[PDB]
Amino acid sequence: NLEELMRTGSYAQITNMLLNNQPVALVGALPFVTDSSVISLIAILDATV
Amino acid sequence: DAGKVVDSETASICDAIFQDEETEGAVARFIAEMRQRVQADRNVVNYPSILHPIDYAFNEYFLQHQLVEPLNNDIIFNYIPERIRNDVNYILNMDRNL
Amino acid sequence: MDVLYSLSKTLKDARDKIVEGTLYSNVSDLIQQFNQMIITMNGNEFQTGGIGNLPIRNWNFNFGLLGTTLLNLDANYVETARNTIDYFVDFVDNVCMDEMVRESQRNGIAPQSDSLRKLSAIKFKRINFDNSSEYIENWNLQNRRQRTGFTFHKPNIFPYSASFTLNRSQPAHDNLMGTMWLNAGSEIQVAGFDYSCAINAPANIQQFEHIVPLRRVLTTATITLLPDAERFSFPRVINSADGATTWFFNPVILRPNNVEVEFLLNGQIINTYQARFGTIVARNFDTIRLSFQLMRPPNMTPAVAVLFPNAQPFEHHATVGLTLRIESAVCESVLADASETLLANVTSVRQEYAIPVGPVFPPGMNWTDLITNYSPSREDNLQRVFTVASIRSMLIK
Amino acid sequence: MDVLYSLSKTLKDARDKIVEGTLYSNVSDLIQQFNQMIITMNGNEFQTGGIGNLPIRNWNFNFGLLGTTLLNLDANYVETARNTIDYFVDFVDNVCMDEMVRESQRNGIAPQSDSLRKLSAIKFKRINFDNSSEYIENWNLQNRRQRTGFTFHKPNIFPYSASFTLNRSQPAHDNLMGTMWLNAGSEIQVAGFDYSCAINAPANIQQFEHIVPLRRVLTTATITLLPDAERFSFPRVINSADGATTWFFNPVILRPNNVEVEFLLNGQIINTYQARFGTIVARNFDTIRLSFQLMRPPNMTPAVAVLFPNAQPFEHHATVGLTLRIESAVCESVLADASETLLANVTSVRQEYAIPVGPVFPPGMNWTDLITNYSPSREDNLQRVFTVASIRSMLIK
Amino acid sequence: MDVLYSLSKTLKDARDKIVEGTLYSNVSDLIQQFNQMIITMNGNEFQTGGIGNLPIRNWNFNFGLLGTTLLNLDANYVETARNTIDYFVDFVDNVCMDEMVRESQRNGIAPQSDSLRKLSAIKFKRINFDNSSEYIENWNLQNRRQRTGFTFHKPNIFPYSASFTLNRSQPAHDNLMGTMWLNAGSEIQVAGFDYSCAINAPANIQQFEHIVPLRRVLTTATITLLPDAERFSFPRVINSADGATTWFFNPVILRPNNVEVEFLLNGQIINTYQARFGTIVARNFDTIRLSFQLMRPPNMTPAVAVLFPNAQPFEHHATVGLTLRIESAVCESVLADASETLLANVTSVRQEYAIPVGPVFPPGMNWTDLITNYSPSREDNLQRVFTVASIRSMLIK
Amino acid sequence: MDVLYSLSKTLKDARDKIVEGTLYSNVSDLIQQFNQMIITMNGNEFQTGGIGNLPIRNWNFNFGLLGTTLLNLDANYVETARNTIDYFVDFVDNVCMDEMVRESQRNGIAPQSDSLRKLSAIKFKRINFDNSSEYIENWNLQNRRQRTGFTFHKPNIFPYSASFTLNRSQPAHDNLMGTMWLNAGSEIQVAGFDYSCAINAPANIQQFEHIVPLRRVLTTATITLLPDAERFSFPRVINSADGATTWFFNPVILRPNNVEVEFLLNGQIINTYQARFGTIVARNFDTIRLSFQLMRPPNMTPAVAVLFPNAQPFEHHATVGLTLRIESAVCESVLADASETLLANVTSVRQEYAIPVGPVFPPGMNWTDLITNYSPSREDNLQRVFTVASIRSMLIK
Repeated sequence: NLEELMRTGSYAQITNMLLNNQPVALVGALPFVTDSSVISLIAILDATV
Repeated sequence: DAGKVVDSETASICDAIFQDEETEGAVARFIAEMRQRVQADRNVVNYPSILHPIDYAFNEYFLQHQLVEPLNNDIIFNYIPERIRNDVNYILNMDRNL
Repeated sequence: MDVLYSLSKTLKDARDKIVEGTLYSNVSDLIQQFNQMIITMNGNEFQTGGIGNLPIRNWNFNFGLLGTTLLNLDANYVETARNTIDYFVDFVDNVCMDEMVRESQRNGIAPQSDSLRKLSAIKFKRINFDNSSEYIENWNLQNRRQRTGFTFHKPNIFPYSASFTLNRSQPAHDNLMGTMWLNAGSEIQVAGFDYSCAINAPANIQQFEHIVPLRRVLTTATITLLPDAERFSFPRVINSADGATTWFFNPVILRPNNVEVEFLLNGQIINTYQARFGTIVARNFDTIRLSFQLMRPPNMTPAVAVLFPNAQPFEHHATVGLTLRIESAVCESVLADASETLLANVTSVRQEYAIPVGPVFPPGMNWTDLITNYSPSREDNLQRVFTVASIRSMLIK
Repeated sequence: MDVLYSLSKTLKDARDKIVEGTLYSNVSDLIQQFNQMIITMNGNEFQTGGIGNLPIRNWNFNFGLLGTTLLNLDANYVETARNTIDYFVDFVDNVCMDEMVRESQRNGIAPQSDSLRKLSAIKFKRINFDNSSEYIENWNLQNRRQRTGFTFHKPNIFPYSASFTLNRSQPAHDNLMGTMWLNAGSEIQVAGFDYSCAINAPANIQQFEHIVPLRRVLTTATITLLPDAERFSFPRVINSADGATTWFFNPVILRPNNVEVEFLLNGQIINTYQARFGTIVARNFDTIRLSFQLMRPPNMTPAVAVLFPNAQPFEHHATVGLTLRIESAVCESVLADASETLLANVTSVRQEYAIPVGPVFPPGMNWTDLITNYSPSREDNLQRVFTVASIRSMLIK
Repeated sequence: MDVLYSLSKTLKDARDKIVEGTLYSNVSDLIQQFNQMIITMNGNEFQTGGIGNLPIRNWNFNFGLLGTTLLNLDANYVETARNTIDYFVDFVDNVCMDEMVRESQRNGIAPQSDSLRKLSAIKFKRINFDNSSEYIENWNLQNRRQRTGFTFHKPNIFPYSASFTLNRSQPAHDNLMGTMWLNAGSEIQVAGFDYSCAINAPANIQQFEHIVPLRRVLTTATITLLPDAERFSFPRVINSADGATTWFFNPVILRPNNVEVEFLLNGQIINTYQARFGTIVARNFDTIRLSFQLMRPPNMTPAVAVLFPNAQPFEHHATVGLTLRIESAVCESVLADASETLLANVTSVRQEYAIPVGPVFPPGMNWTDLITNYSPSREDNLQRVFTVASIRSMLIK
Repeated sequence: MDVLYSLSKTLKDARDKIVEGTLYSNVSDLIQQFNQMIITMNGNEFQTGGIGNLPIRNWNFNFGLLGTTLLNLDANYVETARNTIDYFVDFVDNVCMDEMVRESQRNGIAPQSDSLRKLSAIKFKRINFDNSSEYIENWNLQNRRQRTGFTFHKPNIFPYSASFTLNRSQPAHDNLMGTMWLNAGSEIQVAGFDYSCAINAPANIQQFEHIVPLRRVLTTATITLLPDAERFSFPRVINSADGATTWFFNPVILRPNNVEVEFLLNGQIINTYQARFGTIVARNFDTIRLSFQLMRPPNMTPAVAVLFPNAQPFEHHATVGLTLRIESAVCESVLADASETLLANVTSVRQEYAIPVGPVFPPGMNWTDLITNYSPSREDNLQRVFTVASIRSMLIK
């Protein structure tokens, strides 16, 4: 849960799970950007957000 | 948890520790977990504080030897010296509760 | 190998430390250790079993970190920790059972089961809490080739051996004279029997000599000495070495004379004790030698002269017995001891899943054959399996 | 329940760690625990004693906090610590003694005395420290229905019953064929005797059988098997079954052959060992059934023709025996051991004040009669008393 | 003394817990304590050896300080830590071996070697890590004039003596009635023998008594009692005190009736047991007194009717046997047992350098000669040497 | 476990209360629980079956939510609820019938079926409405280690063993003296008989003892007792114990004299009853000992004098009568009775789908054979099966 980590402030788990390349699944009320650009999908962009 | 702290400098220290990119997350979570718990049925409250042990000992000693004392109407009624109340030629009267 | 012991120790500490009511500062190091363990162990899948009747299970650690509280814990945090503790103890038990049932002639110091080898990489070395137990300390010190040992109480070291020797023999079997011994378990019982009562031997005294070797040396051992044989003093019908005919035995016990107990090292005299009985101490030895004399009594009352005449026929033979019992000792190599349930756990895990006799251990985990053919490779394998069993015996009581 | 163990642990740690000169960064958490316990334990009155000869005691707690500002413990700090520690030790000792002797046939896994009942409420739960010993952690594991374990060394599990049976008998007791066995402690010596040496029985082989039912369940037990009875070999004058006559015994020992030892669980064969004397190992069993054989030797020597005459008279009889001992075992219930002093502790504390007893515990904690009939309520009460004794042994020697 | 134990515990902690990969937060207290110990011990000179054949060695403490900066420990950290640890542990072991080889007939509670004498100064009292060990805790308790205690498994406390006393004697030694016993180790075997089976004694019943005192105060002892003693259940030929007389003893074990045990302390009755067997227990006793009756069976069979003639010519004598074994007990003084390696280690170290016999300890550390003349000063010296030996046992495994 | 019962209770209350024309303010809690359950279970996959003939079915929860805003439930809402209710009841019936027939030789109290294993996770524990039945309360209190109890009417605890015992016997059965008993179901019927009618006896009084043990303890028992045997008072001919011959029984009933019944626990007297013949109560017992004496009539009429001759040949044989019945009891372990529909349901759901005989339960679910060897593992398995049966017994009756 993103809000739990944010309020608690313990960032170690998500940082390790992002740096060491292990699959995860964040859950939280998050707005998203609609991408109607296939070229933007080809040049991988959903890996630096 | 939207807690409150004891001193402004304590708040400054908490902000400094909470925001330092070289610090781990366990201490930050402990900082975020601080919250005052109030128990008004026994007239006691708890607050968080950060001090050197000497300062904490001094603060505890100040806290646990306060000079207050519960007040009641009969206590003030007995606060007058006895050789005035016992006599009849003088009569005492109140006009407010406590 | 160290990672498994770290897991066992930290699991015991987490189970027996995190109880409702304790102050937060009492579990700070343990909480951080558990956090690091969860960080390191998540993601890396593992597989256990694959051999025998042990089921082939899978493991994929999917647990989050633990919380905290400033004043005192709450039971919800306790149960959240407890579920992860249950998963980890199940995993540790399964991997220990997998490690127990693999062995080979090649160097046994290296891990055998794939789970331990995958755990023993550099990538998971950060989770190494402490090495405070006995077997783990022995393992670590033996890794660096230093002085090593184990604490033994009533060590079950000597093999089962029931044999006898003869000095003079007759086909009629009525004039026997020799030594009979039984060294079973930690107890050594040696009896020297004569039928002629030394009426023909020079100086009227018969000498009996007995020798027993020891595979692995002992240090600072304590041995009690009793000048009797409370076991080899019954009438007996003992089978002869022929295999089809038996001879008769009838002992009478006299007080032994000139009892000499010897402790030698590679054929060098080290410790000698004359006419002493009780709890004695030997500095170091690897072989045991006993010498004593049977002396015909100088004066014979009728109840004695009835049994030991100058004539040929005898019916009440004479024998003097000696008792040797080892109480405690420290040995350089690991030996099956009686104060711990390590051997029982090892054989239970070996026999549950129907693993046939391997190329090293004798069938049925029988101790006598294994200890009769002790070898350094077998020593290393036994040390490894004992350490694994000790790690396993910490979580499932 | 765990609060008393926590008090014992914190008192012991304070007594063996609060010594002048130590660095303050080594006992900070322990001092915090001590201060919080003192804060939580102030102002509550307690009444202890009032049953039997045990004196009635009263306890009041009113003390200030310790010091936490020094960096090197000095004479004053340790002096005050010991001054309060003595009072706490007296409190723990008296509370444990008062709560120990009391017994009940209902809910023998709940607090029984006023002190424990008042000290197990919600408020006094913030003093639990750790569960580092074995008995208390076993208590905790059994409380929430987890697998139970206990390590014993030569424990008194078999009862005491010196009874014998005869298969072929005579009205004058001159020609007998039967079995004897002395079952005591953790030792089983069963002996079979045939006067006629199986001259009337088919195939010249006589079979003796015996069954020893254990009163509970064991696991991972090591057994030493000495193939010679140490007892049923001396001349005897033994009273018969009817108690009206006594008969003579002149045994002679012959080695047993085809020795079968079996360990059965839930009325089913689990482990089978044949003709292997020395060390044997079993994983889990509940009933020990032993079957051995005695065979008349085919050919004999001049010293043997006088032993077993086929004629009418009989004075020396073929006898065999097996020695079965347990050197270590692990059980799920609690039993009196030989390596610790639990049963001795409870017996001493009970006999010191002579508490009147009902139909709860056997008279005077007679272990043999206790093992005779074993009801689960007795088991729970005994486990609770043993745990309280273990807590007591931590502080007062 | 306690300073040495603190150093030993700190050295063990540094040797064990300092491993690659562990979090530095887990050993911050340990590293601070280690740095403090290095600071305190630096810049001093100590000497060892000089008496007997102990190699004289000289130590100078010039050492650095371990860093307190690395987030995660690395290899060079471990190598430097072990570089310091080897010298520290060598110094500790040599100090212990030098302390063990010197004794004082008076004031044994005080240091004797130069090293412990120097360490008694208040300056070196800055290292008091803990006192968790039981022996060191007992030493501290003894240092403040307070009650102590110990727990032992089968402690050899009985003096070693082998003698027999006759009540009725004849020069020809064919009509005797007396008591035979052997007090060896922790087991007592007492057998009363009569040659007439009470044919002339009043009421056909013979009364037997036997007394064995003790030199210390045992407490809370679990005692196993079994009938029909082992060692005295086969024929014997035993010499007498006359120096020229030898007699024969043919035992036939009758059945014992009305077994009476009496545990006495300071000439008073504390525990009394009658007609009970199996496993018993006494709270506090100082001496053991046994009483039993040898009863002639009024009803007999012919096989028995020939065994006991009604005339002086006797073919078989009669006796009964009793075994007493102390499984577990609690004592207040240091005692050598069968489940530890303290006295054995002390004797091994004494004989390793061949120290000449001192004025107090009997030559060769003969346990029986030590216990036959036990003295409180010898007790205090033994406690000191056992504590230092236990300190030694924490280093070399 | 408890989750399944909570779901069953929710479904049962939904069946009872969701009818057209009710008020919403009476079933609000039930509707809230139903909505929470349907939210939790939505989006999961299940597998059921595997053994015997139970089909392999896949279940998915995909039902929509239920509104709560209407003040009165109408037909549309009724059918909308009923469809999902029927689906859920079919699912729970399937999972229960899967779990009932599976058992394990070890750890039988734990779940074994796939569905029950899956429904024991952490999140699903957020659905637990009520535990109001007796069996669920018993299970919950047993899991929390407190006093358990199951009510019964006519508990079927006595094993079926119709055995007769003879003491004074002849090869032709001309004069007998012994006991014949029938202990079947919840009734005990015994009868002591003598062919001599105590005519050559010691003072015309012959005793008969009968001891009947119980595998499990009982509490709070009301006993119905009558002095007349209702089965052993008729002319019968039964085959003897030789296996190839038959003997005749000719009874004449007298009244039993000195009718003593003993209810003993753990070899201690608990209650005694003499000269009372029914509606007696004993509080706590485990073992029942019935004894009585048969007495010759002190005076007789001519008919009785002719019937009983002082000579050897007898026409009629005297016999006494006694019958005991247990009415109500409460036990600590689950049992079977004649007032519960659980055993029948278990046997039906077992034999309907042809389950092969398991490793613990003897084939056919025979109750006498099962109770003959009542074992703790059998106790746990029976408890699990009966609890699941009781849970099912409310979904569809």
